[PDB]
Amino acid sequence: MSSLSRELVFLILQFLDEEKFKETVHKLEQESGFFFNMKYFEEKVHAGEWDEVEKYLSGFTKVDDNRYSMKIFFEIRKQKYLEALDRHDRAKAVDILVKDLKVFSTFNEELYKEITQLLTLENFRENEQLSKYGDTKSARSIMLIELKKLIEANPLFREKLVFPTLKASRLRTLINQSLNWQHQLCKNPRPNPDIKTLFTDHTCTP
Amino acid sequence: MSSLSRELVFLILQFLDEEKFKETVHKLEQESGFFFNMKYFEEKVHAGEWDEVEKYLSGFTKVDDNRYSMKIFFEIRKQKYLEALDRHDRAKAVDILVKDLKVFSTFNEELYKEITQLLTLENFRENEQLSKYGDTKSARSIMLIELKKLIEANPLFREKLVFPTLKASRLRTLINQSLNWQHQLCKNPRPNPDIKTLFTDHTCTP
Amino acid sequence: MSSLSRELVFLILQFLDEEKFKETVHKLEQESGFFFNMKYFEEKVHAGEWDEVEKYLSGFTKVDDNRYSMKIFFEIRKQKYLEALDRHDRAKAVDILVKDLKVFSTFNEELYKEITQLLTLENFRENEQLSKYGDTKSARSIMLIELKKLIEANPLFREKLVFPTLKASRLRTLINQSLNWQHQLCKNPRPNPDIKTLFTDHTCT
Amino acid sequence: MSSLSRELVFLILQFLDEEKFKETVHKLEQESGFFFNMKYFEEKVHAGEWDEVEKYLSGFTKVDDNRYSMKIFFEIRKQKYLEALDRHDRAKAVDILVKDLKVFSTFNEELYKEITQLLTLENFRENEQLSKYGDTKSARSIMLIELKKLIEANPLFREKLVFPTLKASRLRTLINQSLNWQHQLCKNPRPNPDIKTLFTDHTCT
Amino acid sequence: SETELDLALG
Amino acid sequence: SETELDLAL
Amino acid sequence: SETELDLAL
Amino acid sequence: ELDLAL
Ligand SMILES: [Zn+2]
Ligand SMILES: [Zn+2]
Ligand SMILES: [Zn+2]
Ligand SMILES: [Zn+2]
Repeated sequence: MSSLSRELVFLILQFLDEEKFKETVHKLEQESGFFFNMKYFEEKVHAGEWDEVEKYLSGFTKVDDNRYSMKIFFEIRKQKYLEALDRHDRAKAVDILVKDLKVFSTFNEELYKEITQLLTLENFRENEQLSKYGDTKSARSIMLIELKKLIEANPLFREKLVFPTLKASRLRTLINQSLNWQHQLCKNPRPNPDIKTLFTDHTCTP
Repeated sequence: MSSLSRELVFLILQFLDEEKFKETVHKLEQESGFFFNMKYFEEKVHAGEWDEVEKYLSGFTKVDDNRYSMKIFFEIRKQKYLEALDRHDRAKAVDILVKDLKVFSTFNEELYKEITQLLTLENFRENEQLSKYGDTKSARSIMLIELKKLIEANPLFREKLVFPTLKASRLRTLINQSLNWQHQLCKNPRPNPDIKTLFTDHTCTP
Repeated sequence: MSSLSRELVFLILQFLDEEKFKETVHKLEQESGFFFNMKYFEEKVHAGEWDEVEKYLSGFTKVDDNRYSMKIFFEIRKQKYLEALDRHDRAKAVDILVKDLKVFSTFNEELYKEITQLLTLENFRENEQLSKYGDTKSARSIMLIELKKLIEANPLFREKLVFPTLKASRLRTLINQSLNWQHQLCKNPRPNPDIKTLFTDHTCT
Repeated sequence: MSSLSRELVFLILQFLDEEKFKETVHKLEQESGFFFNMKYFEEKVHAGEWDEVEKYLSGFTKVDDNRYSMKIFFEIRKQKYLEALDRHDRAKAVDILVKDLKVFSTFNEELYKEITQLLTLENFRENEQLSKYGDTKSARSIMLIELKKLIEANPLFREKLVFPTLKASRLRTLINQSLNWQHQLCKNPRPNPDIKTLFTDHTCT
Repeated sequence: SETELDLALG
Repeated sequence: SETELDLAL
Repeated sequence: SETELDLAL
Repeated sequence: ELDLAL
């Protein structure tokens, strides 16, 4: 049952972390969707790596799955947009507005319009709701605090936020047991026994 | 018999491929540097995903590690450059020329200059060496055949190109053996012993 | 009769036009603001030379001088903006929206917002007020017709649209007379003298 | 001959300047090609308005007319290119290199190649010949002094650089004479003739 | 008829 | 409870 | 048909 | 003088 195969993925995650293959760890987290790594998420948000942030999230929830996950994406894309305005790249800002933020217009027509009109301001802090924003470093941090709460309350993350606690190198330990079980079905071995590979079962002679 | 860690990575690679975690497979190939996946490499080259191609390669070699790998990177960045010219994105063509192609000027001065001067042509096919060039589809295919040979000859790739061949799901088979070894140390069993987890050893008690 | 200077500009305009100094003519029309040249205006509007159109207009009226001149500018900058959207140059469209169209917000705040929101549409013809638009060539022509009426009714252009009518080279004709006045005073004359220059008066000796 | 009429252009230039139509003056200088205004030229070069600089020049000479004028354009376009590099706008820099500087390649390939390769440097001040270029402002000024000399030596400009000197309002003075010549032909003159227009000759009765 | 002096998307 | 799940500036 | 480490077009 | 260079 997957209640097993799922555990195996966690063992592999631990192995990967111990061998320090960092990028592989998070791709496996993402593609399996078994464990959401906050520490990693925060790190990418602070770095403003938005493409990776959305890619990583997409392993866990889609934009419209529920109100929590919908605010999560909305907050992320909003910040993406504001930073584009702040670096005065209006071509990119409109691209974000059309590709990323349009999905939210259907249920908030008015908000989308309000966000659109930020394009025409000298500085979006002229908007009274945004009057408090500085600086990119600080805005991200404030937003992140919000994101953590949203994720922690989101039902779709509910069993995914705490890594199981295991002895070191559990997968290596299990593998070693398989060699013991292989050998304990053997014939007349000395207590050597010479193990050639993990790829095919061991035997003593031949 | 030599490296447990190394052998275990292959089992995980097989498992990952069977569970169809595609991206994780190739990050692990890359970060472990144990197996270079030709099929994957060709696929990414044809698609012209250059950032990823260089990223994957970087798990096995740096640009200047040897003349083979140096030719490999040179060819790739050359093609990158030509495609930029061909879509008339001269801003990008110059960016490639400065960031990616400048490293090759040290060993070859005049060639870098000659490549630089392609910018000023109506069409780089006006250069007689490049008169043979396109389409893009075809140039990629031509260059790929060459790259394949360069990789196959490169000392850093030469022993990494062949996947071991295993029964399907060898890792899953091994995992099961560990459960059998765990249980055989039970005094003594449940009638059909029940295994709750992979995380800590199973034992039998009423 | 009223301004020597104003009349003299008209003579110079005619001279310049005859000598085919095209650009000089229209800079003088613009800078003097004595004559607004419709034919030129239409030509420039059709060509979409918007920078020059606004520059030429600027010799006559400012954007907020009156509701006529206000609509004229609004129409032009609106059209400028739509053409940018139509060629999918959103960088330019936003730039126009901020630099050119923001001034009209003071009046219709909501309209400015509506025009702003056109950015997010696949095709601005999805807006039902703009549903009849396209292509560029046609929109310009339709708009030109409207512009002409607006200009013709605008108080600041209203007495400026008709060129006085003169014999060819009236300026050259007058110049000739100044030489006749100069020579008729010299004593004692030759029958047919040579003109030394226009820079200083001729006499004989 | 027209050398007289050519003088008329000069009278008009003075008039235009006195009525403070500045842009019209320089359009007339350009299109007539009779007078090259150094002060204006310098002013535009210092401002880096390259489009207008080349436009004003195009009224006087083309790029290939002679080695003087060819060096003039080359210097202008070089500085244009360097400034583009200096603001790290490589898109524009290459655009300049192909549109503007390519014409000079035919005559000297090697310099064109060397100029091309400046694209790839951290700072073009890495080139030893340009190592001394320390400001946009300073380079322009240095280059400007060079241009003045090239222009003054250019055979096509050589008689075009000094404005003739006239009493104020020479054209207004002449116009006045034309009115005296008109009235002196009047049978029944009133000693105070009231002149209705410059558009058709005056008469009395 | 009186011209349209209004400012709108028309 | 308190997290506001509503979208705005 | 043998080693080509040729760095050129 | 009339030479074309940097
Ligand atoms: Zn054994
Ligand atoms: Zn048991
Ligand atoms: Zn005389
Ligand atoms: Zn009289």
